[PDB]
Amino acid sequence: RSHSYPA
Amino acid sequence: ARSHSYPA
Amino acid sequence: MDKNELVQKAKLAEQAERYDDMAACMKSVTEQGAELSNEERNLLSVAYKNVVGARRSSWRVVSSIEQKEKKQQMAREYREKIETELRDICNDVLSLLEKFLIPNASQAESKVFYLKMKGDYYRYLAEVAAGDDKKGIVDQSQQAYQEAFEISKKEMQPTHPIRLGLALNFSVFYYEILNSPEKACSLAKTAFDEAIAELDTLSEESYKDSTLIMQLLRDNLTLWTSDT
Amino acid sequence: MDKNELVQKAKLAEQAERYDDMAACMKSVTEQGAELSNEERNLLSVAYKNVVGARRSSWRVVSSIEQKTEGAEKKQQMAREYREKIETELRDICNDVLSLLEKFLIPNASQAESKVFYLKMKGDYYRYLAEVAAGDDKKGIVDQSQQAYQEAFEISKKEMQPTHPIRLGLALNFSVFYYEILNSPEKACSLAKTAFDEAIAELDTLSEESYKDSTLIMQLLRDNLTLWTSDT
Repeated sequence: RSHSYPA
Repeated sequence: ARSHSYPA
Repeated sequence: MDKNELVQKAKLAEQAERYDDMAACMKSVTEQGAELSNEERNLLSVAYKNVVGARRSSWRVVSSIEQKEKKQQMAREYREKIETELRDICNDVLSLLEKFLIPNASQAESKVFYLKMKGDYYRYLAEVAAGDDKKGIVDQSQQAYQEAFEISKKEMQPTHPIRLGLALNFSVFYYEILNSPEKACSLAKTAFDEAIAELDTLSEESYKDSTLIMQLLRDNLTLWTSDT
Repeated sequence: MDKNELVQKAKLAEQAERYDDMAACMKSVTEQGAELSNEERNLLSVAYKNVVGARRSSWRVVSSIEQKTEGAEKKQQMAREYREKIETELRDICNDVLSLLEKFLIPNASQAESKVFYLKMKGDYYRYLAEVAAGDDKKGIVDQSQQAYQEAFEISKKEMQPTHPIRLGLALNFSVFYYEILNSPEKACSLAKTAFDEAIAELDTLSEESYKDSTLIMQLLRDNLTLWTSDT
């Protein structure tokens, strides 16, 4: 799974 | 620490 | 939905970590009034534990914030709101136990399981009971655990997971609610030692649960026999 | 009630991990109509990310089960219906925040930082709607996500330094948008790679306040590239 921000 | 119990 | 369908939905809810839904399904299974299977007992138990457990964890945090002049009332008000939610969940489970589960529990294993749960939910009430710490509701907790304990020693082997889980939580009750470290250690030690003398009598289906509770007894023993 | 009270209670809610209480508190604060302070916008953001995050996570678990119960009729239909119930909650949560953004947050922003923050947020919550949007994958909410992200992207590039955590964070999320929603890995990698390479060229500009945030996001960008370039 792709990381995004905030998590 | 917390005492353990079951189910947790 | 119908009963088998409510149980399937409860398992789905568990996997989705939607513990309110899980408890609502097991509650409706219970209110139908038929005795629960082993699987349906475990599901009811895991669902309410997670639901009540979130209030218990929150109450500790807010309780503590609050005890550590101007703001403070706020923390107190929030703690009371969380407390009411806690008490409502415990009364919900206690009522299910008293109206459907205990009265028609026809097997010893079920009666012990339900009396232990009654023990647990009175204990959760006692942790918050008026005085900020412990009222004469502790007696309801003790009574339920004591009857469960005597039935379990009479009808179950020492390695049965339900007899073990009950000794573990009864031990915790002696330590935390009755404030008796020696009675808690004595209860836990005797449970562990009797089980370890008969590992031989463990079945393939319960060996993992039995052995996991045995370590929990051992961790409490180390913890309550610790040094500052 | 008063705003210093509502905020106090949001922080208490946050400590108790009661994210719906925290959300309701910050929704009330934003409906008072005044620009949020930084602290307030950060609390609002944490609260909703947690509320919607619980649903996104449940939805993924139940969708996976639905897939894996192909050929197991009773199971797959129950999984289907449960997924649809969860979707409705998720869509309600997103519509809630998107209405907050349209009515208050975007119209009062007033500083480029805050404007970039809130357009990113509008892209994010439309990206969450896109994840479950009727067509079983994507739909015309895709354009709302993309256009909020693009306007954020142009402003951040003009008004902020490349190591700024809000600019880096938007690049990160916009690239996730290209990769997952638009199924366009090359464009996703190019955007992530440019943001990473431009921040790393200006390590100098890292500030004592933003050091930690910037550095974490720079690593997230690099991990997405590693993930999306998986081949060797």
